[PDB]
Amino acid sequence: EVAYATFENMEYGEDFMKPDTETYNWVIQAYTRADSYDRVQDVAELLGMMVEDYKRVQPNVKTHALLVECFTKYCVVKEAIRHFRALKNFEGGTKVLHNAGNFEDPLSLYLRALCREGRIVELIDALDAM
Amino acid sequence: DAGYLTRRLVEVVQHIVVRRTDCGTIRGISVSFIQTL
Amino acid sequence: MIDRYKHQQLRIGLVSPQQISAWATGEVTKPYTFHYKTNKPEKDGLFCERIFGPIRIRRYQMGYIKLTCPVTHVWYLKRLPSYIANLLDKPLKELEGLVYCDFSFARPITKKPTFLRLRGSFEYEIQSWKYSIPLFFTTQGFEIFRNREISTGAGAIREQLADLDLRIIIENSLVEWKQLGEEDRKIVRRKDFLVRRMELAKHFIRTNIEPEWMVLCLLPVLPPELRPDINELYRRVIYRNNTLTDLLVMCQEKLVQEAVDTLLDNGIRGQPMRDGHNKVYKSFSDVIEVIVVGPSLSLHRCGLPREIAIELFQTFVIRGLIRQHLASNIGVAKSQIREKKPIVWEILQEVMQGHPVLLNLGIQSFQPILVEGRTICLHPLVMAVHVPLSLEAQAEARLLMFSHMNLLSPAIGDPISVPTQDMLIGLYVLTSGTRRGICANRYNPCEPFFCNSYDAIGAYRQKRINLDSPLWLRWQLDQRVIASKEVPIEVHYESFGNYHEIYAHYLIVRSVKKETLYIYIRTTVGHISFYREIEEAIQGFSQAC
Repeated sequence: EVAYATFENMEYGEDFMKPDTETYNWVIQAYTRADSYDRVQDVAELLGMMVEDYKRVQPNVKTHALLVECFTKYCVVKEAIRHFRALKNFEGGTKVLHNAGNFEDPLSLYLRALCREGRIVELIDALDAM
Repeated sequence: DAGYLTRRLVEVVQHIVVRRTDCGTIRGISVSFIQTL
Repeated sequence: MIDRYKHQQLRIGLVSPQQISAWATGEVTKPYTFHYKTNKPEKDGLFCERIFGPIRIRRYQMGYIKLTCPVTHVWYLKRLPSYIANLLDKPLKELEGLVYCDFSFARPITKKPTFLRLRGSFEYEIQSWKYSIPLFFTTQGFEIFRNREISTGAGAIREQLADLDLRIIIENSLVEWKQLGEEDRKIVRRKDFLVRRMELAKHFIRTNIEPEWMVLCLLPVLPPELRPDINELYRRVIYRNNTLTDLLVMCQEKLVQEAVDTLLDNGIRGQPMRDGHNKVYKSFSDVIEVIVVGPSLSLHRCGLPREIAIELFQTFVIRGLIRQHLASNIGVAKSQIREKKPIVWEILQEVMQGHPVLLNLGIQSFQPILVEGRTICLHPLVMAVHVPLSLEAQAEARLLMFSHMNLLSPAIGDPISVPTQDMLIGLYVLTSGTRRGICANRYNPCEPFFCNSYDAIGAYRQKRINLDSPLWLRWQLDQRVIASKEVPIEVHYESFGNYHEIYAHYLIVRSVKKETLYIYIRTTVGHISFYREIEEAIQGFSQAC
């Protein structure tokens, strides 16, 4: 809520204060790594706001890595697969998702979730990116 | 009956405060009477 | 700009037995309220000074009752839909009998070894469980594993809640929900039950609330100052709880459980508990659920009597006396106010000036003035009186709540203080002009001229003309008379070039030789008086500001 208050200051402010791609990444990251309570609805609404701002804001490698991490944690696997496909086209890619093994290693969780659900064809494509 | 309605009307919108200069909305309401404009 | 961020939150949560103890340390163990002989608080009673404090901390210090047997919280069992029944996926009927009827639940736990093929709720008693099994394993060895094969009371429910695998609940509910989807008033109802159960399980996982806290092991006790009904309910719970620990039965557990239900939320079982005077006991759930007109006053002012003003402004009068050394200290300043020393009223006028008060657009702010008499005097366009103390409150009263920056109503933007009643008739009579036509002349016709409006008004004061007698007024401004947009009734055109245009309400003299344009208005002193009053009001305010 601390980061989201700053985001609202920017989203409903003047033109020079409008959020950029980095601004969305910080607010998304705040909800993905929240200590308590379910935050998947907050992330999905922020994603919708970012998509509505497409004429001015476009994603980068961090945006997809955070979204893969969030949807994997809440076991929204089919959405994590969509954003992992977009993450493949960015150089570096899976290393950003790995986060050097921090935050419960989001790269491994994505692989584990694919194995647990029998999405093997997606699992092999994930290894190709790695 | 008027007081009970007033209490419910205030309750449902008690939190509404003018907090921004411009929300930056794009949509508007189309109108095709003078007092409503 | 950057918002001035302010992050404050409050949360409610179910309370652990450990937190209940941490509140008190403090155990109330006796049903005594006050001693009969010494009239002192009984030791270790509901008013014990070692538990709650000497006779301000008694308003905030909690105690607790150590229940010999756990009891379910009546909020989470009986208020439909039941939370405990939904979380355990058992009907409230089969779960209420485990609390208030003589039933027993087999296999309450699943995380420890068991060796009997019993399961479910047994309305009767197991015959072999009464003699054969306790004899075979001996009573001392039987008590160790007794409350693992079949249990009874609210304690059995707490074991089920504590042993729940909340992650298993989510997966079982989801697969059952989808199975019903592939396949009419029961399927829809069962689907809603499963969604609530998996929603309930998820919240426990991501919070620090334990579902077993829905069964109370300790009973927090309200501070004594908040219970100077509730005391009798507390004694009733203590009395039966002390009786139960002396026996150590199931019938006594029901008495303890029922008493706690009455204390927490009565009127949830049917006929509520009633005392000897036929009064239903109130639980904690019930607990939580002259003016006189003054026409000469200004719009922003009001009149206060001395008797009312001196009480409202007593703190300021005392400070004024001390500041100007008319009183040595606080004690002396009170005596002069008590004795009506005339210097008090001089100070009262000083401190009242510039200090607005709130009168309860139902509540407004006025500048008070001292008036003679005993009544509050209000202006005709308008009992609690509030005196703002802080400078922040005094600024708001003067700058936001005064009766001149709120002249428009927020509903549609209409003015609020429009003259009414006697004010309105006075203007109507004043501006009702001259009689016309057959009301002015008995016969078909087949007036004074005034150089300026002050001469016309002066002639009226000398009783030379009446208020509604017609007159001609020499007009030396532009043609600003509201009238019917009509052409002249008659034009009198002299052969030397001057022509007179006679309208219904004014005469205009023009010429084809000169640029002259003379205007004479047919009016009354009433219309002149109304125009002058507004014009002089505008001119007077401009000169004064």
